[PDB]
Parts: sequence; structure tokens; C-alpha cells
Amino acid sequence: AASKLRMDQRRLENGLPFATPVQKLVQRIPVDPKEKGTLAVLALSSDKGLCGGVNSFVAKQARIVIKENEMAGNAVQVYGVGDKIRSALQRTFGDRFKRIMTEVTRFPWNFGQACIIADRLMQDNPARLMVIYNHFKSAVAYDTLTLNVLTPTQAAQSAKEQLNTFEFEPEKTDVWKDLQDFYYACTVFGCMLDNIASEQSARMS
Amino acid sequence: AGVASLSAAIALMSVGGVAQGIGSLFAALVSGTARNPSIKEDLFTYTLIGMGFLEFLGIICVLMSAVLLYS
Amino acid sequence: AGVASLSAAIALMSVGGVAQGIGSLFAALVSGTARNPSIKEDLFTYTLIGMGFLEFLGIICVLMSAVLLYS
Amino acid sequence: AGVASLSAAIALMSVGGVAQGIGSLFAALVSGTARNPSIKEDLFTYTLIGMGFLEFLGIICVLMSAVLLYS
Amino acid sequence: AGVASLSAAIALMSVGGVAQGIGSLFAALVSGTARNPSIKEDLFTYTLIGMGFLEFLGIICVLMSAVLLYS
Amino acid sequence: AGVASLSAAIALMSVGGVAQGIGSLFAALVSGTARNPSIKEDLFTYTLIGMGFLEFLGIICVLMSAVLLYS
Amino acid sequence: AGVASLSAAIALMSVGGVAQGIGSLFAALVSGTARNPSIKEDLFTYTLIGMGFLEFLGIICVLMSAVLLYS
Amino acid sequence: AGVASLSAAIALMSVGGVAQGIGSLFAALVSGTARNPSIKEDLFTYTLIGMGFLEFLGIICVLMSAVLLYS
Amino acid sequence: AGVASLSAAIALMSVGGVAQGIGSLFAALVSGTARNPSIKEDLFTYTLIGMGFLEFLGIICVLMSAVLLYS
Amino acid sequence: AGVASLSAAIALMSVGGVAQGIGSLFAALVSGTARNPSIKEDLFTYTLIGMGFLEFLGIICVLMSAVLLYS
Amino acid sequence: AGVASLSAAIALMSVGGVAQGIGSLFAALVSGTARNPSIKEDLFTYTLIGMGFLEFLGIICVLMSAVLLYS
Amino acid sequence: MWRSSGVSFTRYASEMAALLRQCLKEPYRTQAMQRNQIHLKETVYQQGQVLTRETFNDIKKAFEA
Amino acid sequence: YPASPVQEIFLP
Amino acid sequence: FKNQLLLTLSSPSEAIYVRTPVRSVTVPGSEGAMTMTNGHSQTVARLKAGEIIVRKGETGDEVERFFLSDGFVLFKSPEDDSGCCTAEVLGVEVVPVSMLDKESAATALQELLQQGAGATDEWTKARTLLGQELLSSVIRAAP
Amino acid sequence: RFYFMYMARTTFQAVRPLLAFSVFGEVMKLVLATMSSGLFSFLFSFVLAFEVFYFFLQCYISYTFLTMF
Repeated sequence: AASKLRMDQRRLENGLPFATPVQKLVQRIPVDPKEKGTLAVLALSSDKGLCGGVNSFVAKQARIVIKENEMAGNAVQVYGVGDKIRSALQRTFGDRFKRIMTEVTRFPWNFGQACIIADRLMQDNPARLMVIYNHFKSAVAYDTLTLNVLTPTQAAQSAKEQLNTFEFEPEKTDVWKDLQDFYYACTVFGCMLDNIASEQSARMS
Repeated sequence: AGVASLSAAIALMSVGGVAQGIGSLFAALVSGTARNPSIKEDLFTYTLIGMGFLEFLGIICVLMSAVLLYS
Repeated sequence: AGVASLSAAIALMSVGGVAQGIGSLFAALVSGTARNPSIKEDLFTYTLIGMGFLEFLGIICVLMSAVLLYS
Repeated sequence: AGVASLSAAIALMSVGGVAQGIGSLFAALVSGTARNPSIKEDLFTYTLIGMGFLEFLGIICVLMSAVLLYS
Repeated sequence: AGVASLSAAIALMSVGGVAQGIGSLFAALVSGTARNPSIKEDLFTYTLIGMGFLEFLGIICVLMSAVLLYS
Repeated sequence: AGVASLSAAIALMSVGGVAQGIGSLFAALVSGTARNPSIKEDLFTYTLIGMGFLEFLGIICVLMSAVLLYS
Repeated sequence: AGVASLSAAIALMSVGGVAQGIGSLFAALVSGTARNPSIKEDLFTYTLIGMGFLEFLGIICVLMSAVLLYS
Repeated sequence: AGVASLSAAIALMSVGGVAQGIGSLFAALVSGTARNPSIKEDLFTYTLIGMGFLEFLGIICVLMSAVLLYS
Repeated sequence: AGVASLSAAIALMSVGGVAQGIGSLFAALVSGTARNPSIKEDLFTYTLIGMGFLEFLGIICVLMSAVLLYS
Repeated sequence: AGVASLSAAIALMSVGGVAQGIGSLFAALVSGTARNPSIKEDLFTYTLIGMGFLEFLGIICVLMSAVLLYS
Repeated sequence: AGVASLSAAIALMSVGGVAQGIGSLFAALVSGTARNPSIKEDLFTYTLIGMGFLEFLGIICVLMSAVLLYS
Repeated sequence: MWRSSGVSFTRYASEMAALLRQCLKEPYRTQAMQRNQIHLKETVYQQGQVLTRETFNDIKKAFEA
Repeated sequence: YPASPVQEIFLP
Repeated sequence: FKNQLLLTLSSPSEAIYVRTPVRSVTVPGSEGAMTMTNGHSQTVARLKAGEIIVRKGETGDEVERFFLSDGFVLFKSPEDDSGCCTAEVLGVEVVPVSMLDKESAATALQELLQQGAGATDEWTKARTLLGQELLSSVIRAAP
Repeated sequence: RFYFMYMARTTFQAVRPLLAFSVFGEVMKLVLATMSSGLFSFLFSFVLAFEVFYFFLQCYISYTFLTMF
């Protein structure tokens, strides 16, 4: 599998510079995770086994986050990538799903498989979003994370005074609706690439 | 003295510029409010201040007419 | 005393500077409404303020005409 | 019979001031549809209000020209 | 060949404004087309409405011009 | 001497507005072309329409000048 | 016989341009305000500078107009 | 007879608007190039077209001035 | 009196275009500041150069007025 | 030659429109160069081309003035 | 010098226009500098050329006035 | 444009990159169309009780739904 | 009043 | 470091530059083209199509073309010290020009107009038009 | 004062079609009585179709406004 790992490291170092900038731009707007509203988790995962317990750690974090956001009274919805997350939550939190995806990595990772999922979210516009994944620190260790994400409803409640340093060639109100979508796509891109690399590094245990 | 009427009319043939200025003001107000409603409470103030000049000008452009009409 | 009937028209020539103001104003109203519809209720309001002065100016250009036509 | 004509022909210059302003209004309406076709209406009404006011101004200028022609 | 000719020529100083209004209209049309072809025949429609007033106004001038040349 | 000459020239000072309208119109075309270089026949068509109307008004002004000259 | 008043008026016609200039100033001001309030005051400052010239010009006009109405 | 010179000089006041139009047009070209210097030519073409019409206007104005002068 | 004072006021009618120029200029100053304040003072300079020309014209006009009123 | 001098002075008012044209032209040049310096030189030529036309207007006005001055 | 005075006073209504022109120029420059400061100099150079031509015009009109004040 | 047609920006971007890739040369076009394959299996839920499971081999049929 | 059509009206 | 333009030109699949120093860049914004150098203002812009053009400090006159379908650009000012101004050009599909053709372009154009003859839906018509634009751009930008 | 403004508007929007139906017709009658060719009469027939569209457009505008009253 080391070969696949070389390929995935290459895709990261050749697909991260793409995503990083717009995300580090739009994160200039602070996101209050304790905000209220219809949550929407995108718990990423794998599709096979032999990956250690990375999916276990993902599902653990998701269980905790949901048991939290439900005691606070916020409705919940669970999006996913992979049948492992399904098998790991279909019984405990099977009443909350809204959409799930599989057979993703049968073919190499691309931008289309991310644009599609981003569109499914936009069309299913929730008030607040969240993403979970396994950042690929080193070839022998990873780090699970939870990215909060800026949704249109969190944006409309902000005059966006943090970006006024920037000059948007089309006016802000004419470019924001396309920049948020690019942001979602780049987000999913980076998260899944890191998840894949972590999965593979585990498989080579 | 029929000329005084002509002069009073002439002196009154310049509120058009005043009106075009006011139009520019409130157009930019409305626009700048479309791009940022949260700040209306300031976009208004400054607008008023601008008028605080035009109006004055306008008054002159009116006042003097009467003068030029009698004297 | 035909000069009176001249001063009247020389005064009404101003309205061409008022109509352009109103036009630009409502153009900005429309365009702004094409970006942030959810706040039309404010735009129109502010717009009215503008007209609330423009028309007044226009009225003068008419009123004084009559004056310059009789007195 | 020699001055009234001049007065009328002079009052018919506000019209070139008006056509400008109507052109801008409808140009802004057009571009507004080009930016957000989902709302053609909710613009046509505001456009129509502005155009009513401008048509009133045009009526004033024409009417007073006719007056000064017959007076 | 007296003053009535002068008046009928002065009454053709308004056509400038009409032409400028029409230019603004069709320029905004061309722009909103280059920006959204899918709705050409919508824009055009609204464009025509504007003409219904401008053309009209312009014609009035011309007509009134003759009215003064053959008082 | 030839007051008809003055009437002609006066009636022939309106081509400025016509020319300005034409320029603005063709400017929008060129802009709209630079932005959408594949959509040109439609822009050219609408341009030619507006130019027909403008040339009509300009020909009116010129012919009326000549008339007032050879009155 | 009252040419002094005529000259005073012909002087007080220029105020239109001054009003238009002031309007463009404060329009850009509220615009720049809507686009970057964190610098708001600075803009105000610079704006005033321009006024300090326009008004000056304006003053002269009115001042000079008086000089003519009394000579 | 010195009036013919008056009428001529008056007839030439249109060249101003003509040049203004040509300026707007060439500004549109100079921009369209920067915005899209792949073409540089189709824009030049439509430019020459518009200048064809504008040159016709300027030329008839000049010739009419010389006419009204010599007569 | 009449002719000289008339010429003075006439010459002093060219103080409006100057104000319009200054308005456009400081408006662009304000806008270019709002878009990029880190070079604020490197823009002010240029506007001053503008005065160095515009103001002169203004001054000159004013000057000539007095000359026309004392010659 | 009083009336000849008035004819000259009235002819020069073509200038004032020419200047606005050249201003818009070189302004579009300046801007389109701040955007895309890679093409600077090209833009220049185009302006010159346009300038050509405008120049062959300016002098004419001036020249006609002289013509109308020396009868 | 009764009428030469009016001829001069009329010769200086172009200046206004010129001013406008200049204004526009510098406006553009300023903006095209708030965008890409590293390209001041180039812009400046081009800008001068504009002013150059404009000043010529300016100069011309002023000088003609003096001529029309003596001749 | 697309906004008025009830459409997202990513749809436009992808459906135009498709044409761009179709306008390429073979030694690189085959590579591209290899690295840009698509195979999804979308599944929907509603309190459990699946409403549908649909496979997606191409971009257009994926976005249309 | 050489400009009889115009001069006569005002300032005769 | 130095006072150069640190370009980074990125596609999802192959980053061609990361922090490469250059003198001048051209990018086809939505309004129109725009050229980026040092000193330029913090800006963002959407792209629509066209041939990015890069010119290096060691080249000056030697250039590098790169076609682009859609995407964004983000020009950020230097850190307080580095003196180096950074530019991100994010293109969903960045292509060099040696790897383009005119025959397949015309063929896809005809295919698109055929698919668009059945113009009933909004997205179909918009797609037809935008494709016309992109393919014209390719043809004019192609060898 | 308002009542005068509104009756003026009403009367203008009531006569707007009457003009395009009567005075434009008189103008065209003048052209016909002055000219006799056919080619110029061909452009004239085109322009008459245009004036028909114009009358229908003015009718639409007056109807719209009156509906707004």
C-alpha cells in the first residue's frame, strides 16, 4: 500500500494549495459553534476495513457532538461518506440521517465528487454545518478534527466587515454566492484528501 | 420695470443643479444602503449634512430672486 | 409687457434639472432593489425623503413663474 | 403674436431635461432585470411611480407653454 | 420670416434630451443583454415601453414647433 | 438680414445631443462586445435599431433647419 | 435700464455646477463609507477639504453678484 | 450683413457634442482593448462605424455653417 | 454700465464647470482611499496638482471679470 | 467689427465639448493602463487615432473663428 | 470697448468644459493609482499629455478673449 | 447568469471544465478523463426507511438530481 | 432697432 | 525574502507553481483582463475563461501561457517583513496551450449546439451560450 | 392643489391614445397629400404599421395607469 500512500501524499501536496487560501480567507469571519440552529454534520469516513480505528475515532467524536447539540435542544441531521460510518451509527443514530454516499474512492479523488456533495448540502441548506476528519500529520500518526463551516444563514447575519480590506472585482453581493460554493467544495476536497491519507497510513500498520 | 422679472427668473434658473445634486446624494445613499444596511444610521447623517449646504445654496438661488425682482 | 411671459418660461426651464434628479434617484432605488430586495421598505422610505425636497424645488420653479407672469 | 411664441418655445426645453431621467430610469430597470430576473415586478411598480412623477413634470411644461401661447 | 421662425427653431432644442434618453435606454439594453442573453426578448419589451414616452415627447416638440411656425 | 438663417442654425444646434446619444450607444456595444465576444449580431441589431431612431430625429432637425431657411 | 440686476442674476446662475459638485462629493463619501467604515472619519476630513474650495468659489459668485447689483 | 456670421458661429456649437460623443466612443474602445486585447479589431471596426455616422453629422453641420455664411 | 457688468457676470458663468471638476476629482480621491488607504497621502498630492491647473482657470476667470468691469 | 468678434467668440464655444471628449479619452487610457500595463503602448496608438479626429475638429472651430473675425 | 468686452466674456465659457475634462483625467489617474501604486509614474506621464492638449485649448480660448478685447 | 437559472457555481465550473477537457490532445486527454472519473452511490434516508439509492457515473445525471 | 424682431421687446 | 511577486498557480490535480517568483501576471477577470505585479492592492476576483500569462524575473520577455476555464484569484499583501506580495490563482482546470486543439473544439461546439437545439430548459440554454463563449476563447487562444 | 395635479394626470392619460389616433393620422394625411410616389409610400406603409403598434402601446400604458387609479 506504500505506493498508494506516495500517490496520496502527492495529491495532497498538489491539492492543498488549491483549497487552503479561500478557506483561510472566509475563516476570517468568526464562527460561534455554540450558536443555535439546525445542525448538519458531514462525518467523513472510509469504505473498507483494515484501517485501524480511525472510523472509530470519527464516530466517537460525532456521537459526542450529537449528544451535546441535542441536550441544548438543537435539531440534528447527519451526512456521511462511506458505509463504515453507516454501520457504526445506523443503530444508535439511524433516525437522524438525511443523506449518505458510498463507492466514492473506487476511482481517484477529483473535484466533481466534491462539487456534487457540496451541491447536495446547499440544496439541503442547513443553518449551521460541521465537518469531521483525520488530518494527516505524519506517516505514523494522525489527528482527528472538527471544522466548523460558514453557512449562508451565518453570513447574512454579518455585514462582513472583516473582509472590507479586500476589493472584490464584482461587488461583494455579486460574488459571495459563488465564493461560498467554491469554499464548500475546497473544504470537502481538503478534508477527504486528509482522511484518505490517514486511512492508508493506518492500513500500513 | 419688466426687466426685474427676467432677472428674477434667470437667478431662479439654477435650482436644476441643486436638484441634480440632491439626486446624486440620495441615489448614492440608497445604493450604499443596498450594499450595507447595517450602517444606514450613518449613511443618513452624512447625507443630511450634504443637504445642509445645498439647501442653503437653494435658499440663496431663491432669496436673491425676490431681491432682484423688487430692487 | 411681454417680457413677463418670457420670464415665466425662463423660470420653467429649470424643471429639466429636477426631472434628471428624480430619474437618477429612482434608478438607484431600482438597482439597489435588484441586490437586496429584503429591505425595499427602507429604500423607498429614504427615497421619499429625497423627493420630499425635490418636488418642493419644482413647485417653486412653477409657483414663481405665475408670480413673474402677473406680479 | 410675436413674444408669446418665444415664451412657448422656451418652455419646451424642460422636455429635453425630462427625457433625460426617463431614459436613466428605464435603463436602470433593464439592468436590474439583467441582474435579478426573479423580480421584474417589484421594479416595474417603482419605475412606474417615478415615471408618473416625470410625466407630470412634462405635462406642466407643455401646458404652461400652451398657456403663454394663448396668454 | 419673423419671430415665429425663431420660436419654431428654439422648440427643436429639446430633441437633444430625447436622443440622449434613447441612447441611455439602448445602451442599458445592450449591456443587460451582454450580461444575460437568456432574457433578451424580455429586456426589449420593457425598453419599448420607454420609447412610448420619449418618442412621444420628442414628436410633441416637433408638432408644437410647427404650431408656432404656422401659428 | 436673414433671420431665417438664425432660425436654421438654432434648430441645427440639437445634433450635439444626437451625437452624444450615438456615442454612448456604440460605447455600450463595444463594451458589451468585450465582455461577450461571441454575442455581437444581437448587440449590433439592437444598436442599429436605436441608431435608426436617433438618425430619424437628427434628420428631422436638419430638414426643419433647411425648411426654416428656404421658408 | 436695470442691467445691474441682470448681471447679478447671470452671476447667480453658476451655483448649479457647485451644487452638482458637492453632491458628487458626498455621494462618493457615503459610497466609500458603505464600503469601508473603519476609515470613515478620514474620508470626512478629505471631503471637507474639497468643500473648502467649492464654497470659496461659490462665495465669490454670490459676493461678486452683490458687487454688480450695487456697483 | 453681419448676421450670417452670427448664424454660422451658432451652427458650429454642435461640434462640441460631436466631439464629446467621439470621446466616449474611443474611451469604450481603449477600455475594451485592455479588458480583452485578444481581438483589438472587431471593436475597432464597430468604432469606425459609429465614427462614420458621427462624421456625417459633423460634416453636415460644418457645411451648413459655410452655407449660412456665404448664402 | 450694462454691457461691462454683463460681460463680467458672463465670464463668471464659467465657475461651475470648475466646481464640477473639483467634485469629480475629490470623489475619486475618496473612493481610491476607501479601496486602498495605505497610500492615502500618495494620492492627496495628485489632487493638489489638479488644483494647480483647475484653480488657475477659476482664478483667471474671476480676474477677467474685474478687468471686464474696469475697462 | 463688433458682430464679427461676437461670431468668433460664439464659435469658440465648440471648445468645451472637445475638451470633455479628450478628457474622457485619456482617462480611459489611464485606467485601462492601470489595469493592464502589459499592453500600454498599443492603447497609446488608439488614443492618437481618436485624437486625430478630435484635433481635426478643434482647429476648424478656431479657424472658422478667425475666418468669421476677418470677415 | 462695449462689444469686444462681451466677445471676450463669451470666449471664456469653454474654460468650464476644459475644467471638467481635466477633473475626469485626474480622477481616473487617482483611481488607477489606488489600484496599482507601482504604476504611478507611467500613468502620470500619459496624464500630462492629456493636460498638455487641454491646456493648449485653455490657453487658446483665454488668448482669443484678449484678442477679442482689442481687435 | 447561472444564478437566475436556479443553478450553483460549482455546477457551471464542472460542466465547463468537461468541455475544456474534451478540447484537449490525446496523450493528456486520456490521462485527464482517467483522473476525473466519477462513481457515486447516493442514498437518502427519512427517519431511516430509505427513499432511494442511485448510482452516478457521470456529472450531468448527478447534478440534475 | 435693427434687430426689430427681438430688440423691440426688452431694452428698446 | 525579496520584493518579487510570489505567484502560485493551482489546479485541483496539478499545482504548477507554489511560491514561484515572477515579475508580471495577466489573468482574465470577469469584467476583463487584469495584470498583477508588486504593490497591487489586496483584491479578489472571479475568472470566467482565458489564457493566463506569466512573465518571470529571469525571463522579462520570455512568457508562459496557461489556459483556464473558471475559478478565482486572491491577491494578498506581504507580511510586515517579507516584502513579498502573494497571488493565488485557483483554476478548476488550468491547461497549458501546447496541449490544446482546434478540431476537437469545433466538434464539441457543434455537439453543444445540437444538444441545445432542444432548447426547453433554462440551464440548457445558459450552458449552450457559456460553452459558445468558452470554445471561442479556446479557438482564439489555441495554436 | 393636489386635486389639480391628479385631474391633470387623469386627463393626460385619457387623451394619450386620442393623440396618436388623431394628430398622427393628420400628419400622415399631410404626407399622403404632399407625396405621390410608391417607394416613399412603401416606407410610409411600414411606418403606418409602426404607428399602429404605437397606438396599441399607448393604449396599454393608459390602461395600466388608469388601473393604478
